[PDB]
Amino acid sequence: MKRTFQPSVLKRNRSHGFRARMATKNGRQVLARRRAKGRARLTVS
Amino acid sequence: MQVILLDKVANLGSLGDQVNVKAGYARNFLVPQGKAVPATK
Amino acid sequence: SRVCQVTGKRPVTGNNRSHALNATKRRFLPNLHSHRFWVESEKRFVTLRVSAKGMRVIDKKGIDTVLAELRARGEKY
Amino acid sequence: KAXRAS
RNA sequence: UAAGGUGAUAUGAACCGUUAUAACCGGCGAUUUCCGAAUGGGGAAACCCAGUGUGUUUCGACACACUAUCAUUAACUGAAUCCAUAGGUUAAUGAGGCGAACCGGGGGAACUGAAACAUCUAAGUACCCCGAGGAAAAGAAAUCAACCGAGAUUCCCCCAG
RNA sequence: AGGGUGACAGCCCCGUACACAAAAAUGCACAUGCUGUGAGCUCGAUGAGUAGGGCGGGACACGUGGUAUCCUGUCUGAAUA
RNA sequence: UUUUGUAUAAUGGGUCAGCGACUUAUAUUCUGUAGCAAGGUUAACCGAAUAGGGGAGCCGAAGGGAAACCGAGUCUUAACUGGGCGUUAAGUUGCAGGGUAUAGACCCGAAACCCGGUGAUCUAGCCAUGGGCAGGUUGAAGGUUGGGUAACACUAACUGGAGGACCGAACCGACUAAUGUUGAAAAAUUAGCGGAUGACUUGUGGCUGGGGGUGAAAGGCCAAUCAAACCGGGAGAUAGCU
RNA sequence: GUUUAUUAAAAACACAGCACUGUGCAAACACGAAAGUGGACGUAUACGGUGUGACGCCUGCCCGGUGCCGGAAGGUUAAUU
RNA sequence: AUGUUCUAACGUUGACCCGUAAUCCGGGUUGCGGACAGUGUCUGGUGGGUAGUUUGACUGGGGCGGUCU
Ligand SMILES: [K+]
Ligand SMILES: [K+]
Ligand SMILES: [K+]
Ligand SMILES: [K+]
Ligand SMILES: [K+]
Ligand SMILES: [K+]
Ligand SMILES: [K+]
Ligand SMILES: [K+]
Ligand SMILES: [K+]
Ligand SMILES: [K+]
Ligand SMILES: [K+]
Ligand SMILES: [K+]
Ligand SMILES: [K+]
Ligand SMILES: [K+]
Ligand SMILES: [K+]
Ligand SMILES: [K+]
Ligand SMILES: [K+]
Ligand SMILES: [K+]
Ligand SMILES: [K+]
Ligand SMILES: [K+]
Ligand SMILES: [Mg+2]
Ligand SMILES: [Mg+2]
Ligand SMILES: [Mg+2]
Ligand SMILES: [Mg+2]
Ligand SMILES: [Mg+2]
Ligand SMILES: [Mg+2]
Ligand SMILES: [Mg+2]
Ligand SMILES: [Mg+2]
Ligand SMILES: [Mg+2]
Ligand SMILES: [Mg+2]
Ligand SMILES: [Mg+2]
Ligand SMILES: [Mg+2]
Ligand SMILES: [Mg+2]
Ligand SMILES: [Mg+2]
Ligand SMILES: [Mg+2]
Ligand SMILES: [Mg+2]
Ligand SMILES: [Mg+2]
Ligand SMILES: [Mg+2]
Ligand SMILES: [Mg+2]
Ligand SMILES: [Mg+2]
Ligand SMILES: [Mg+2]
Ligand SMILES: [Mg+2]
Ligand SMILES: [Mg+2]
Ligand SMILES: [Mg+2]
Ligand SMILES: [Mg+2]
Ligand SMILES: [Mg+2]
Ligand SMILES: [Mg+2]
Ligand SMILES: [Mg+2]
Ligand SMILES: [Mg+2]
Ligand SMILES: [Mg+2]
Ligand SMILES: [Mg+2]
Ligand SMILES: [Mg+2]
Ligand SMILES: [Mg+2]
Ligand SMILES: [Mg+2]
Ligand SMILES: [Mg+2]
Ligand SMILES: [Mg+2]
Ligand SMILES: [Mg+2]
Ligand SMILES: [Mg+2]
Ligand SMILES: [Mg+2]
Ligand SMILES: [Mg+2]
Repeated sequence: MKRTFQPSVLKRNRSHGFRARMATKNGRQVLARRRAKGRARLTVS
Repeated sequence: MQVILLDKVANLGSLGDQVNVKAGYARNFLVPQGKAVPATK
Repeated sequence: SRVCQVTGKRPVTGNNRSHALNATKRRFLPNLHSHRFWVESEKRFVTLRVSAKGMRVIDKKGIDTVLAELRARGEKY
Repeated sequence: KAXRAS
């Protein structure tokens, strides 16, 4: 049966990548929150 | 709008006399065309 | 935005109040109109987005005074 | 007017 | 400052040093890739691709610097349109992004309480947004008082549940 | 004070009290140049689409109430010692 | 534990170990206790000062009346024989405690509501750009050559190759049954079954976002979640219930 | 053909066809505080909405109620004054 | 207070010109509308399109009926 996760690196990066996050103020707030939490991996990039 | 006429305007008055006009008449016609000045001094 | 260029009148918030005193949020907008003002000094029409109140200010103060005020704020025409 | 060309 | 020393797991190796350039500590410098505001253009961050000017070469190439945007000012230029203005280019200066709280401002809930619920409450709270500073804001009476007087603002205790 | 040392150390060690120290950078408080900055006195002048008003809201402990006062989206609009 | 009542065949606990529920702040009243006593006590603050200063206040020693006001009385009433409340009862400030108030207020627990984000790698629809459909049938229109007509019509043969056409693999689907149901699998397997040139199917990429989308419409689907997604926050919502 | 991915595939949905109705174009309508954008690079033989559901034969009576459309003399009636 | 005409506010999703290498936008010219339209404030109507809610208790289970002083 076809499950929900069908990986595409292009779609991954376009959906959730660093530059997608930087493109909007809300995406930049994600990065701010993840930096403040001290995440080793800020994004899927 | 009290204005002062710079020429003889029709149904208003001659040069020099100062008339109360509707503000639209002053704003959009008499003043752009050089027929009245706002009563400033 | 709905901002008078002369006065800086902008949308303000308040309530609609029903007979039963139900408060629903509303806005009060300025009575804004784009108007071409004759500026005899510059020998030009300047279009300003102006509240009706702002037009009475221009009538009272003169367009040259008002435009000088706009230049000091750095508000463009 | 418009992405087609206008 | 020194008789030790070459950060840790972590030994070892090969060395360095012992009266002063070993190491170590502090000041000031130098170097400081790429990504990131990221700013030469682009982009799926850490990559791809340039222009221009100088200088250099073994003509295959190499090196270095500059080239974002906006605001302000200046110079020069420059439409419809004759003046002029818009526009264009170049220069200088500044800005940009990040940051826990506190601060000022623009917006602004509902659960809840009212033993239901709509006025009311929760609350101008949560939250979103903008802006600032070391604090901010406020501030030098078109203030109070009560016929006596006080004398800007801010904060604390009362007044008073 | 405190820590360490093969068990619990004033005197074993590191400290502690106390007394000293800066080539260089820099915070601060003063003293003193330079460049802006203008003190003082007489004569004045005294903030208008504003105050106030009508309508709608909001803010004031104060829910429009008999509701002062403040703010103003809208329409108006003085006197100015 | 809950009940009128439980060996109950009502509830809870597999066992052990560890953790797990009446608190805290402030106000108020009562009790105890200590100080001082018709007084008691200070708050902020000053003070290195648990000292000392600071009496601003607060409570008490007077009440009655809506109030002016009067005052050991006062109010009521024109006025009391009267009548109501008072006068003939020590307070106050600590400290400890009981209760109350406001706060999450003994702990755990909703379904939900609101705010800001994250999601169309699943799926729904659409958009752009590519791909797929073995093999076998049927034989529409049209054409041509004859016939037939005044001309058409009409008619035979040959040709032609239409279709949400037919049979059937791939491919897409999911009607029946059995199995499986702590599965091989959080939806499948096996045998049969429907569509299979289309309103088809599929790859890659794109767009639509939550009272919103998308829906040949089932409240379907929107990442194993849908009569209002998910994540974080308001948040310890509230819980007259267990 | 479509559908309740995962208990319903159907008589449900859709459908060509039909009818009513709106819409003169900056269309109605829809998404949008707005600018805009879709409708449509269309223009009433078009487009939206609604119901019905190939085809055949057909589709009767009721406008009192509720809508909608038209009228507007008169009654009543807001801010305003 | 209404009718007509006018142009100058205002509209233009007509044409042309320029910024321009751009159709968006702005400016200019010209036509067409034209104090209308449209927008602000106020105001009557309409308004399950959307929202917040309410929709009692007793009861030989509840509902229906009945009842409530
Ligand atoms: K509420
Ligand atoms: K309640
Ligand atoms: K020791
Ligand atoms: K005013
Ligand atoms: K029981
Ligand atoms: K049971
Ligand atoms: K107590
Ligand atoms: K006591
Ligand atoms: K008495
Ligand atoms: K006592
Ligand atoms: K609670
Ligand atoms: K409690
Ligand atoms: K939702
Ligand atoms: K079927
Ligand atoms: K009717
Ligand atoms: K024009
Ligand atoms: K008009
Ligand atoms: K409604
Ligand atoms: K009974
Ligand atoms: K019974
Ligand atoms: Mg860049
Ligand atoms: Mg770059
Ligand atoms: Mg900044
Ligand atoms: Mg309640
Ligand atoms: Mg300040
Ligand atoms: Mg005095
Ligand atoms: Mg031992
Ligand atoms: Mg003054
Ligand atoms: Mg005043
Ligand atoms: Mg006023
Ligand atoms: Mg007033
Ligand atoms: Mg008010
Ligand atoms: Mg029982
Ligand atoms: Mg028993
Ligand atoms: Mg039993
Ligand atoms: Mg039991
Ligand atoms: Mg048993
Ligand atoms: Mg039970
Ligand atoms: Mg059990
Ligand atoms: Mg008394
Ligand atoms: Mg077929
Ligand atoms: Mg299916
Ligand atoms: Mg099968
Ligand atoms: Mg078939
Ligand atoms: Mg078949
Ligand atoms: Mg249903
Ligand atoms: Mg799902
Ligand atoms: Mg909901
Ligand atoms: Mg809360
Ligand atoms: Mg809870
Ligand atoms: Mg079928
Ligand atoms: Mg099913
Ligand atoms: Mg089925
Ligand atoms: Mg259009
Ligand atoms: Mg039907
Ligand atoms: Mg019929
Ligand atoms: Mg409702
Ligand atoms: Mg509620
Ligand atoms: Mg309810
Ligand atoms: Mg009942």
